[PDB]
Amino acid sequence: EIRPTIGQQMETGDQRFGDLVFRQLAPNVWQHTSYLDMPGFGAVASNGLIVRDGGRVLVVDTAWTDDQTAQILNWIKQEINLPVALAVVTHAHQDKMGGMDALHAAGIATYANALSNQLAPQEGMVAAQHSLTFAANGWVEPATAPNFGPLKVFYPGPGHTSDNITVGIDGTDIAFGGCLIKDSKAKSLGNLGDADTEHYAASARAFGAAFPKASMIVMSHSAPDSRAAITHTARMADKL
Ligand SMILES: [O-]
Ligand SMILES: [Zn+2]
Ligand SMILES: [Zn+2]
Repeated sequence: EIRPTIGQQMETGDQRFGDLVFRQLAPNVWQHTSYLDMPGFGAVASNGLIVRDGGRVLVVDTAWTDDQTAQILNWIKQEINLPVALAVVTHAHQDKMGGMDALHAAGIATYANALSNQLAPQEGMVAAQHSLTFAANGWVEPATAPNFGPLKVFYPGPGHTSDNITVGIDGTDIAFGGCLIKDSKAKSLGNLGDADTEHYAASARAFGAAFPKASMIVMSHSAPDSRAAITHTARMADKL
Protein backbone atom coordinates (compact mmCIF):
# COMPACT_ATOMS: atom_id res chain seq x y z
CA GLU A 1 0.00 0.00 0.00
CA ILE A 2 3.06 2.31 0.00
CA ARG A 3 3.21 3.56 -3.59
CA PRO A 4 5.86 6.26 -4.13
CA THR A 5 6.72 7.46 -7.61
CA ILE A 6 10.08 6.49 -9.06
CA GLY A 7 11.30 10.04 -8.31
CA GLN A 8 10.26 9.68 -4.68
CA GLN A 9 11.96 6.28 -4.49
CA MET A 10 15.22 7.49 -6.09
CA GLU A 11 15.55 10.20 -3.37
CA THR A 12 16.69 7.36 -1.07
CA GLY A 13 19.84 7.19 -3.26
CA ASP A 14 21.16 4.97 -6.05
CA GLN A 15 19.24 1.71 -6.35
CA ARG A 16 20.48 -1.77 -7.12
CA PHE A 17 18.19 -3.65 -9.47
CA GLY A 18 19.19 -7.14 -10.55
CA ASP A 19 22.82 -6.85 -11.58
CA LEU A 20 22.49 -3.14 -12.39
CA VAL A 21 22.49 0.19 -10.59
CA PHE A 22 20.19 3.14 -11.34
CA ARG A 23 20.62 6.77 -10.29
CA GLN A 24 18.31 9.73 -10.80
CA LEU A 25 20.27 12.63 -12.32
CA ALA A 26 17.35 15.01 -12.66
CA PRO A 27 13.62 14.59 -12.78
CA ASN A 28 12.93 12.38 -15.79
CA VAL A 29 16.58 11.41 -16.34
CA TRP A 30 18.26 8.29 -14.91
CA GLN A 31 21.68 6.75 -15.36
CA HIS A 32 21.85 2.99 -15.91
CA THR A 33 25.00 1.14 -14.88
CA SER A 34 25.95 -2.39 -15.90
CA TYR A 35 29.04 -4.46 -15.20
CA LEU A 36 31.24 -6.75 -17.28
CA ASP A 37 32.62 -9.51 -15.07
CA MET A 38 36.32 -9.98 -15.79
CA PRO A 39 37.45 -13.16 -14.00
CA GLY A 40 40.02 -12.37 -11.29
CA PHE A 41 39.49 -8.58 -11.56
CA GLY A 42 36.90 -5.96 -10.60
CA ALA A 43 33.92 -5.77 -12.93
CA VAL A 44 34.01 -3.02 -15.56
CA ALA A 45 31.20 -0.51 -15.12
CA SER A 46 29.46 1.24 -18.02
CA ASN A 47 26.82 3.96 -17.82
CA GLY A 48 24.02 4.98 -20.16
CA LEU A 49 20.84 7.04 -19.86
CA ILE A 50 17.08 6.70 -19.62
CA VAL A 51 14.91 9.74 -20.34
CA ARG A 52 11.16 10.06 -19.68
CA ASP A 53 9.84 12.42 -22.38
CA GLY A 54 6.13 12.90 -21.79
CA GLY A 55 4.41 9.56 -22.32
CA ARG A 56 7.43 7.72 -23.70
CA VAL A 57 10.94 6.68 -22.73
CA LEU A 58 14.19 7.17 -24.66
CA VAL A 59 17.36 5.17 -24.01
CA VAL A 60 20.99 6.06 -24.61
CA ASP A 61 23.24 2.97 -24.88
CA THR A 62 22.63 -0.67 -24.15
CA ALA A 63 24.28 -2.60 -21.33
CA TRP A 64 27.20 -4.97 -22.02
CA THR A 65 24.90 -7.90 -22.80
CA ASP A 66 21.40 -8.74 -23.97
CA ASP A 67 20.48 -10.06 -20.54
CA GLN A 68 21.67 -6.91 -18.76
CA THR A 69 19.77 -4.85 -21.33
CA ALA A 70 16.62 -6.92 -20.64
CA GLN A 71 17.14 -6.04 -16.94
CA ILE A 72 17.15 -2.33 -17.93
CA LEU A 73 13.86 -2.86 -19.76
CA ASN A 74 12.47 -4.68 -16.69
CA TRP A 75 13.36 -1.68 -14.50
CA ILE A 76 11.69 0.71 -16.95
CA LYS A 77 8.54 -1.43 -17.03
CA GLN A 78 8.38 -1.75 -13.23
CA GLU A 79 9.26 1.82 -12.31
CA ILE A 80 8.08 3.96 -15.25
CA ASN A 81 5.69 1.73 -17.30
CA LEU A 82 5.79 3.82 -20.45
CA PRO A 83 6.76 2.58 -23.90
CA VAL A 84 10.39 2.87 -24.90
CA ALA A 85 10.13 4.66 -28.23
CA LEU A 86 13.75 4.66 -29.36
CA ALA A 87 17.35 4.20 -28.36
CA VAL A 88 20.52 5.91 -29.52
CA VAL A 89 23.78 3.95 -29.13
CA THR A 90 27.04 5.81 -29.11
CA HIS A 91 29.66 3.55 -30.80
CA ALA A 92 30.43 -0.02 -31.83
CA HIS A 93 31.86 -1.33 -28.56
CA GLN A 94 30.28 -4.00 -26.39
CA ASP A 95 29.34 -1.69 -23.53
CA LYS A 96 27.25 0.49 -25.88
CA MET A 97 25.84 -2.00 -28.43
CA GLY A 98 26.16 -5.37 -26.68
CA GLY A 99 22.40 -5.54 -26.02
CA MET A 100 20.90 -4.54 -29.39
CA ASP A 101 18.98 -7.81 -29.76
CA ALA A 102 17.13 -7.14 -26.50
CA LEU A 103 16.13 -3.66 -27.67
CA HIS A 104 14.95 -4.93 -31.05
CA ALA A 105 12.88 -7.72 -29.52
CA ALA A 106 11.12 -5.10 -27.37
CA GLY A 107 10.03 -3.22 -30.51
CA ILE A 108 12.35 -0.31 -29.82
CA ALA A 109 13.60 1.69 -32.84
CA THR A 110 17.38 2.01 -32.71
CA TYR A 111 19.73 4.66 -34.06
CA ALA A 112 23.52 4.88 -34.33
CA ASN A 113 26.18 6.73 -36.27
CA ALA A 114 26.18 5.25 -39.80
CA LEU A 115 29.82 4.33 -39.17
CA SER A 116 28.84 2.36 -36.03
CA ASN A 117 26.35 0.40 -38.15
CA GLN A 118 29.20 -0.55 -40.50
CA LEU A 119 31.67 -1.31 -37.68
CA ALA A 120 29.33 -3.36 -35.39
CA PRO A 121 28.30 -6.43 -37.52
CA GLN A 122 31.84 -7.37 -38.50
CA GLU A 123 32.63 -7.50 -34.73
CA GLY A 124 29.78 -10.02 -34.24
CA MET A 125 27.53 -7.29 -32.87
CA VAL A 126 24.23 -6.15 -34.26
CA ALA A 127 23.81 -2.82 -36.05
CA ALA A 128 21.15 -0.32 -35.08
CA GLN A 129 18.14 -0.25 -37.41
CA HIS A 130 18.74 3.34 -38.50
CA SER A 131 21.82 5.35 -39.37
CA LEU A 132 22.61 8.87 -38.31
CA THR A 133 24.53 11.12 -40.67
CA PHE A 134 26.34 14.19 -39.37
CA ALA A 135 27.07 17.45 -41.09
CA ALA A 136 30.70 18.57 -41.26
CA ASN A 137 30.02 20.79 -38.22
CA GLY A 138 29.24 17.67 -36.16
CA TRP A 139 25.51 18.14 -35.69
CA VAL A 140 23.24 15.28 -36.66
CA GLU A 141 21.34 15.88 -39.90
CA PRO A 142 17.78 16.32 -38.51
CA ALA A 143 16.23 14.20 -41.29
CA THR A 144 18.19 11.18 -39.97
CA ALA A 145 17.06 11.71 -36.34
CA PRO A 146 13.25 11.78 -36.45
CA ASN A 147 11.23 12.23 -33.26
CA PHE A 148 14.24 12.50 -30.93
CA GLY A 149 12.41 14.81 -28.47
CA PRO A 150 14.96 16.45 -26.17
CA LEU A 151 17.94 14.40 -27.42
CA LYS A 152 20.50 16.50 -29.34
CA VAL A 153 23.10 14.30 -31.04
CA PHE A 154 26.61 15.53 -31.87
CA TYR A 155 29.61 13.87 -33.52
CA PRO A 156 32.64 15.54 -31.93
CA GLY A 157 35.25 13.96 -34.18
CA PRO A 158 37.26 10.79 -33.76
CA GLY A 159 38.61 10.15 -30.27
CA HIS A 160 37.85 7.20 -28.04
CA THR A 161 36.77 5.58 -31.32
CA SER A 162 36.35 6.87 -34.86
CA ASP A 163 32.54 6.60 -34.55
CA ASN A 164 31.92 7.98 -31.05
CA ILE A 165 28.88 10.24 -30.68
CA THR A 166 27.55 12.35 -27.83
CA VAL A 167 24.08 13.41 -26.69
CA GLY A 168 22.72 16.51 -24.96
CA ILE A 169 19.38 16.56 -23.17
CA ASP A 170 17.47 19.76 -23.93
CA GLY A 171 15.65 21.27 -20.95
CA THR A 172 18.31 19.95 -18.55
CA ASP A 173 21.88 20.75 -17.59
CA ILE A 174 23.02 17.32 -18.82
CA ALA A 175 25.29 16.27 -21.69
CA PHE A 176 26.44 12.68 -22.25
CA GLY A 177 30.01 12.31 -23.44
CA GLY A 178 29.83 8.51 -23.56
CA CYS A 179 33.30 6.98 -23.56
CA LEU A 180 34.97 10.07 -24.95
CA ILE A 181 35.08 11.87 -21.58
CA LYS A 182 36.45 10.68 -18.23
CA ASP A 183 36.08 12.46 -14.92
CA SER A 184 38.28 15.26 -13.64
CA LYS A 185 40.23 12.88 -11.36
CA ALA A 186 40.74 10.04 -13.88
CA LYS A 187 44.25 8.58 -14.14
CA SER A 188 43.63 7.10 -17.57
CA LEU A 189 41.37 7.15 -20.57
CA GLY A 190 40.85 3.36 -20.45
CA ASN A 191 41.35 1.12 -23.47
CA LEU A 192 42.61 3.20 -26.40
CA GLY A 193 42.90 0.27 -28.84
CA ASP A 194 40.40 1.81 -31.26
CA ALA A 195 41.25 5.42 -30.47
CA ASP A 196 42.30 8.18 -32.82
CA THR A 197 45.13 9.54 -30.74
CA GLU A 198 45.88 12.46 -33.09
CA HIS A 199 42.36 13.89 -32.86
CA TYR A 200 41.18 12.81 -29.38
CA ALA A 201 41.97 16.06 -27.53
CA ALA A 202 40.32 18.21 -30.21
CA SER A 203 37.25 15.97 -30.19
CA ALA A 204 36.93 16.25 -26.40
CA ARG A 205 37.10 20.05 -26.79
CA ALA A 206 34.47 19.97 -29.54
CA PHE A 207 32.08 18.09 -27.23
CA GLY A 208 32.48 20.84 -24.62
CA ALA A 209 31.87 23.56 -27.20
CA ALA A 210 28.79 21.76 -28.56
CA PHE A 211 27.02 21.74 -25.18
CA PRO A 212 28.16 24.92 -23.44
CA LYS A 213 25.22 25.03 -20.98
CA ALA A 214 25.71 21.46 -19.77
CA SER A 215 26.96 21.67 -16.20
CA MET A 216 26.55 17.93 -15.56
CA ILE A 217 28.74 15.77 -17.78
CA VAL A 218 27.64 12.14 -17.83
CA MET A 219 30.15 9.54 -19.00
CA SER A 220 30.36 5.80 -19.64
CA HIS A 221 33.21 4.95 -17.32
CA SER A 222 33.08 7.62 -14.62
CA ALA A 223 30.36 8.96 -12.35
CA PRO A 224 28.83 12.29 -13.40
CA ASP A 225 31.11 15.29 -13.04
CA SER A 226 31.31 19.01 -13.63
CA ARG A 227 32.76 20.54 -16.80
CA ALA A 228 36.38 20.30 -15.58
CA ALA A 229 36.11 16.65 -16.78
CA ILE A 230 36.28 17.92 -20.37
CA THR A 231 39.59 19.82 -20.16
CA HIS A 232 41.01 17.13 -17.85
CA THR A 233 40.21 14.54 -20.51
CA ALA A 234 41.72 16.74 -23.22
CA ARG A 235 44.87 17.16 -21.09
CA MET A 236 45.15 13.39 -20.64
CA ALA A 237 44.64 12.99 -24.44
CA ASP A 238 47.19 15.64 -25.45
CA LYS A 239 50.04 14.28 -27.60
CA LEU A 240 49.28 10.57 -27.17
O1 LIG B 1 34.00 1.45 -24.55
ZN1 LIG C 1 34.22 2.21 -26.31
ZN1 LIG D 1 32.99 2.35 -23.13
